[PDB]
Order: sequence, then structure tokens, then C-alpha cells
Amino acid sequence: MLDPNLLRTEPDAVAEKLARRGFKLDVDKLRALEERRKVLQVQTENLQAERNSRSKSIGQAKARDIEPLRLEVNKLGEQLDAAKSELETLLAEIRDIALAIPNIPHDDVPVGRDENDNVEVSRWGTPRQFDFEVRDHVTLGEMHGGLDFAAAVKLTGSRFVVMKGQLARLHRALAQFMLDLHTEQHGYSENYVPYLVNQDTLYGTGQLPKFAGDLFHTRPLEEEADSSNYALIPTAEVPLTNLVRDEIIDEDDLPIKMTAHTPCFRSEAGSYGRDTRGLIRMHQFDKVEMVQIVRPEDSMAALEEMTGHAEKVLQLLGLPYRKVALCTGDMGFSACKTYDLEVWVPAQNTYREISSCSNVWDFQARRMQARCRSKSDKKTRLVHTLNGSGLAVGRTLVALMENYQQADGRIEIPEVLRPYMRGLEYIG
Amino acid sequence: MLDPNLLRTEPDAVAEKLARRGFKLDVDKLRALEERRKVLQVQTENLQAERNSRSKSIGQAKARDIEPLRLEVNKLGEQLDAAKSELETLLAEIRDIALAIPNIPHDDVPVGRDENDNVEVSRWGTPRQFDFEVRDHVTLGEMHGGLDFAAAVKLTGSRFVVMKGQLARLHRALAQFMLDLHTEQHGYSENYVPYLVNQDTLYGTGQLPKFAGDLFHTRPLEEEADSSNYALIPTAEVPLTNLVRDEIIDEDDLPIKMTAHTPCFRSEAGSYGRDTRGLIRMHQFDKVEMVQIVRPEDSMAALEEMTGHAEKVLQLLGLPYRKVALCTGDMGFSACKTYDLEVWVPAQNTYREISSCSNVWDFQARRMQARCRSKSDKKTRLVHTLNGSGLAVGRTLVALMENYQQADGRIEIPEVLRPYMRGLEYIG
Ligand SMILES: Nc1ncnc2c1ncn2[C@@H]1O[C@H](COS(=O)(=O)NC(=O)[C@@H](N)CO)[C@@H](O)[C@H]1O
Ligand SMILES: Nc1ncnc2c1ncn2[C@@H]1O[C@H](COS(=O)(=O)NC(=O)[C@@H](N)CO)[C@@H](O)[C@H]1O
Ligand SMILES: [Ca+2]
Ligand SMILES: [Ca+2]
Ligand SMILES: [Ca+2]
Ligand SMILES: [Ca+2]
Ligand SMILES: [Ca+2]
Ligand SMILES: [Ca+2]
Repeated sequence: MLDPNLLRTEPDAVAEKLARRGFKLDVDKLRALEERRKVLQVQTENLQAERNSRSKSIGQAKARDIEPLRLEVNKLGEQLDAAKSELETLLAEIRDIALAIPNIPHDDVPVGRDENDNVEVSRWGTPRQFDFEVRDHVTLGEMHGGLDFAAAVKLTGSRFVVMKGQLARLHRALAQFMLDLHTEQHGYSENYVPYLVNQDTLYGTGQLPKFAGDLFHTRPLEEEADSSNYALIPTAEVPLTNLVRDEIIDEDDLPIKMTAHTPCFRSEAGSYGRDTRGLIRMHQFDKVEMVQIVRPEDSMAALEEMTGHAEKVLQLLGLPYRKVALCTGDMGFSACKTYDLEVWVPAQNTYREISSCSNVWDFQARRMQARCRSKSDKKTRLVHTLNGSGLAVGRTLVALMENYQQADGRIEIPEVLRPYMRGLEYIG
Repeated sequence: MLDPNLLRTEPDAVAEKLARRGFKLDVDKLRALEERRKVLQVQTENLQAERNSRSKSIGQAKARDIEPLRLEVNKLGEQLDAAKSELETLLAEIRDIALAIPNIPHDDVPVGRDENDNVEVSRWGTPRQFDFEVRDHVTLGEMHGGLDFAAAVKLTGSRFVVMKGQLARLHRALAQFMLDLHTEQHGYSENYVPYLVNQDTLYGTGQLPKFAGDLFHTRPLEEEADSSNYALIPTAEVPLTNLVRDEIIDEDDLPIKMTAHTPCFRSEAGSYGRDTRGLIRMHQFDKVEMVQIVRPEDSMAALEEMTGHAEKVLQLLGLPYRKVALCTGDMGFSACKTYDLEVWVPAQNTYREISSCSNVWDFQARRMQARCRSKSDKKTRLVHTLNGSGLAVGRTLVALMENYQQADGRIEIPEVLRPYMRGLEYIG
């Protein structure tokens, strides 16, 4: 959600910023609704005042015949309810527009139309030169009998996997290493969160109203008929960021740095036939998430810090990657500025996204009413929120298996993971 | 699913066994449906033969006028389709009865009506005598700021939790310790499984057709409209046992011992107001599961082995418990024989279930068509399946926090968990 006073005072300036993302703001519709709203607001508030006044006249006369007065108040009450419903219908119309508007890109963001207009910022590591024909992680998984997509189709359907034996152990070791790194070295506090969330949570981080189709939704439970319309989380960013919903945080307690390891569930609608083979694009994947709740003036510095935390995962694992500044046309709905880390994937002869690190500015904080106050200044402001993959575990397994594969298909265990695998040097 | 030949040859004997569970088998209805089935089966198979024959007469005459013959075959085809639909309606009626029948209890199971008729088999450890008033895990969680039920209601709703900081780390350490124990010492192979499963999987392990109401169901995805009617798993027993669905296993490859650490999702319908406070009864809980696929003659020995594996978790953690033989009236739908382990919970002044270990006999194997064959004997048989909690992680956290609490609320970390917590001795 953008600042409503910024949409009211300068809508042409906002429309100009949003045009860089390729989003057309309907300024004329917003203006026409806002002008009708002011007419209905005055009518409604006059009816509210007169009804409140005629109700007090009854109580007055009750002490000192209240029948003609009771009829007057019941007609006024009907008129007010009608005026309030008509006003509320217009408010819902404004909201349907307001809540579908993506975040204003920060000036640091380079202008572009799509991913081909993204800017490379840095590169670390040198892609391995192989003495044999590179096998992809799917072929390597079949060789070890460790990645079974056919069993997952039998259990569920497409875009699911069953991992077995040592490769399952390896995927667990990766998550353990990530959580320990962020909690022991990077100052994040660990969290266990619900994997099902309500509508308020989804509106809070921006999945609702515009991206219901990106989620798996659960039918309500019959003994919780009106309070269990839930959706599976698409990322731990959703429950973690909402932990500060309706809160006033003492600025001394900022930054709040949270980490979680969760499964993530996505419908993966559209882009038909893209990443059909393997673990890159699944309906269920594990991800170690980093979330930061910070003071408005520290979010740009927190983005650099949190991106470096995700980069450290790749560096310690010895995985070559490139850091990319996403352009205006390739950013997510909530982001005002994003960096993607793209890991080297030897069988694809390219870098593939393994992390997305974003500064959300005050966009989710406005929706959640998450604020901070200095006891000194004695003034509240909305916080800034940030989220970053540290990392997507399935895609890290893809990168690890492919970069560390041996001639016979054995997987060399990265040095930093060996204490997580009882000092095991190779799988196979 | 029970043996259909056993329901046909001796239904009174089966009804007698099932009566001990408090289940009334409708023998008269099954007999009446079975007798009508034989009438419809003969009519249908005669129509199938005559249609196949009149179709061959056409091809014959095509080489040598085929119009009166084509009309005859189309009328026969309509008659057969009608006879097949009528037969299929009767088959669905038999199935609705057959697939709602619980497993026949094994003779080892003591006869009883409910949990108060269960038999204690053994006891290990001595409940701690405290020098202060015992705090429950909810009060201890508030003291540490580590178990937050209010944040989870905000994120989702009731029967959910948010764990924060060191108590979240502890819950993770418990799962790590369990998976390592079973994989390193007990011969289980680790697995990463889908947390969403299809209808075939749910029918396979017995959740369907009778217990749809015990599950969270997801609405179908619009781009997978006819293949995404899924449910969240209530236990890793569901995806793990189904890994042998439609398989013929070489008996040399038995036992297949599988472990997984997953979240588990349950609607928790009924028993209103039971275990309202705390982690004992949640909509989402973590559990380290053990599953065994064995030869029919080894399942009773495998039950003792798998129960001992769950007991070893409690012993190494220094948690007093009691082993209970469930009576006929307290067993789950699929089980033919179950042992429950009940851990000491100091604030409740009682033992609470932390594990359920079952021999399912060939009940799920029949539904899944999971079989084994000796290359020697050259004869197939249905396998036996077994499942056991090793353990429910949330309830282990309850037991750990309460049994290891200090006077000031600090949590002493069990010795065996200290290598999982970087040698940390206490939380707080
Ligand atoms: N369907 C998918 N299957 C597997 N991995 C995926 C899938 N979708 C995304 N990822 C991985 O998850 C990472 C983070 O996803 S994101 O949508 O870009 N961003 C977020 O979810 C933020 N909360 C930061 O993690 C991606 O960089 C990618 O590595
Ligand atoms: N709703 C719940 N919340 C928390 N823990 C639960 C809940 N339901 C069951 N458990 C725990 O999970 C254990 C196993 O559950 S069970 O239904 O008895 N049996 C199974 O699921 C079998 N697959 C063996 O694990 C129970 O012994 C109990 O310790
Ligand atoms: Ca501070
Ligand atoms: Ca974001
Ligand atoms: Ca992205
Ligand atoms: Ca063998
Ligand atoms: Ca069972
Ligand atoms: Ca039970």
C-alpha cells in the first residue's frame, strides 16, 4: 500500500514513478472516486450527527411521550445505514485500486522492461572446467537413487520430489548450515512459524488481493467455518514480517532480525513449460529466509548487509555466483529495490537465481500498521521491512550437486558442510 | 482394506473380531450386495461376450452388407454400457462398506472399550521431585519469550504457535537428534517427502474414505483443475508408506526402513475443549516418523524393534515414560496392534502420549497393492507395514521444558542435545 496522502496530493508524480515498472496508474478513476467519496463522507457524517442528536433527545424526554421521537430516530437510522453502505461500496472500490498498486521503485533501481534489462553488480568465483560431460542434478539424483520425481507424481502430482538417503541428508545439512550461519554469525533470531496463514497476514505482505492465484488455499474446517480460510505460505517472509503487524516498536529494539527454515508452497501459474525438469521450479521447496524490521533511515544499509549475508552462504559453499541489480520492470510487487544472486549451474551453462534480497521500504509496514517510536523524539513512524533468501535450499542442492559432481557421479561434500555430514567427504 | 475372500468365505468370524473394537460389521448388507453382484456380473459378462462376438461378425462380413449388423452392435453396446453402469453402482456400494472397515485386531491386543482399558507393559525413569512449584511449558515459554501463541492467532488462528529464539533452536535440535539417531544407529534411510498428497495416497494409508474431516484439503489449482485435489499430510506415514504403492519388492531388499521429519496437519475435530492450552494438540506439529515395510512373518518382531527405537529417544533424553499396550477399543483405524509411549509431563501430574507404534499387518499393503516376492519361492504376497513416532517433536519440547526447568525458569539442555546446541548447558 502506497501513502494515501501521496496518491491524493500528487497522483501524477506517483503515476510517473510507477510507469517505469510498466504499471499504468488509473489517476482519472482514483480522482473521480475520491471526489464522490468527499460528497458521501459529508452526507454520512451529517446523518451520523443528527441520529446521535435525536437519540439524546429521546433519553432527555424519557425523564420528562417518546413515540413520535422513536419513529424519527428509526427512519434516521435506516437513512444512515443506507448512506454508510453506499459509502462503504465506494471505499471498497478505492481499495480494489489502491491495494493492487505495486511499490514505488527507489531511484537506485535502473530503468528497464524485463530481466534482460537487469544490471550485473558483481561476480564471485570461477565456474569449474570439467574433464567429462557435465551431468545435471536430475541425472545425478537417478544415479544415486536420491532424487525421485516419479514417486512424487505417484504420491501427489507434478512439480514435487521425494529425496532419499544421503541426498535427503545433504538437503537437511544445507538448511542446518544456513540457519546456524545466520543465527550464530549474522545476528538473526531463529523462529518456528505456522505454514498456514489467514487473509490479514496475506494482505499484510501483499499476496492479497492481487496474487491469490499464486497460492495453495485450504478449504475452511467445519468446526472453524468462519475463521479457517487459510493459504499455505509461499515464503517465511509472509509469517515473519507479519509478526510486527499492529505493533509500536521502541526504536531501541530495532533492527529486529528474524530467520526461519520452512517449506514454501507456490501454484507456479503461467510460464508453461519453463523449468519442467528438476528442482528449480517446484510447488514445494525449502528456504532459509532472512527478514529485517528496521528504522526508515537504515533500510538501504540493511539491504547491503542482508545481501552480503546471502552471498556469504554461496562463498562458504564455494559456489560461483553473480549479484544482479533488478531493473524497474523485473522487480516483485512489494519491492522498492532488489538484488538477485544467481548461482552457477554447470548443466545449464548459466547462472540461475538462488536468492532475491529486497528493501520493501514502508509498503508492507503501511498495510500491517507496523510502527516504531523513539522514547526521546516521542513521535511514531512506519518501519521499513526487508526480506532475503539465505538461501532457497532446493536450488542450493542443484548448485552443490552439479558444481561438486565427480567423473563417476559421486558428489563431493563442500568442506564447510562436512561437520554437518559427520565429516563425510563424498556421497557414493 | 480387509481380505475380500475372508469377508466372502467367513463374514461372521470377521464380524466377531471387529466387535472387540466396538465396530458392528453389516454382514446381512454385505451378503445381499454380494448375491446381487454375482447376478449382475453374469449378465454383464454375457453382454460383453455377445458384443465382442457381434463386432467380429462385422469385420468378417466387411471383407465379403454390414448395416443391419451395425445397428445390432450399437444396441448391444448401449445395453452393455447400462449393465456395466448398474454393476459399477453396486461395486461402489460394496466399496463404501469395505473401505470403512477398521483393521482386524491381532490376538495379542487386550480386549477393551477405551483408553481406560489399556494395559501398561513397562515404565522407565523416575519422575523428578521439584523444590519449587512446577511451571507448565506455556508459562516457561512466556518467561523466555520463546513460545508465542498470541502471535500465531494473529498470523493464522487457534492451535498454532510461533516459537522464537533459543526455544525454536531447541525444537530444531530435537528433530536433528532424532533423525541422526534413527539414520546413524537404527538403520533407517532419510527421506524428504511432499507435504501435500493426492486421493490415491490417502486411500492407500486409510485416511480416505472415512476420515476426510481429520484433514486440511487444498482447493484445486486452476491450471491443474482435475489433478490437484490434495490434502496436507497428517503424518509422514502417509507419503512414506505409499512409496511402495504398486510395487513388487524382492524379499532380499526387505526390511525397507524409512524416516522423515515433517510438519503434520490435523483438523483436530471433536473432543471440544480438550488440550486447549499449549503444544499437546496443534493443527501443525513436527514429527520424526519411522516406517518399516517388512515380510509378513517379521512384522511382530519389527514392532518390538521400532518401539525400542522410539523408547531410545526418551531414554537418551532422560525423560521418564511408560509403555502402554492399547486395547481393542482405543486403537487407530489401520492398526492391528499398537504400543503408545507416554512421557512424564510434570505440570499435568501424568504421562501424556508422545509416540504411537503400530503393526498395520497387510491392511494398507492390500489398498496400495504393495507386495514382495522371493526369487527362490517365485510367489508374491502382500508386505506388512509399520509406523511409529520417533518422536512427535512439539510434545518432546513440552516434556523437555517441563522436566528440565530450573527454579528461575531456565531450561537445562539434556546432555545428549548439548552437541546440537554448540555445547550450551542452559537456555536463559
Ligand atoms: N517454485 C520454486 N521452486 C523452487 N525454488 C523457488 C521457486 N520460486 C522461487 N524459488 C527460490 O526462492 C527464492 C526466493 O523467492 S522470491 O520469490 O524471489 N523471493 C522471496 O520469496 C523473498 N521472501 C526472499 O526470499 C528465489 O530466488 C529462488 O531461488
Ligand atoms: N494434533 C496434535 N498436536 C501435536 N502432537 C500430536 C497431535 N496429534 C498427534 N500428536 C502426536 O503425534 C504422535 C503420533 O500420532 S498418531 O496419530 O498417534 N500416530 C501416527 O501419526 C503414526 N503415523 C505414528 O507416528 C502422537 O503419539 C502424539 O505424540
Ligand atoms: Ca537495542
Ligand atoms: Ca518482497
Ligand atoms: Ca525474483
Ligand atoms: Ca538385503
Ligand atoms: Ca497406523
Ligand atoms: Ca493414538
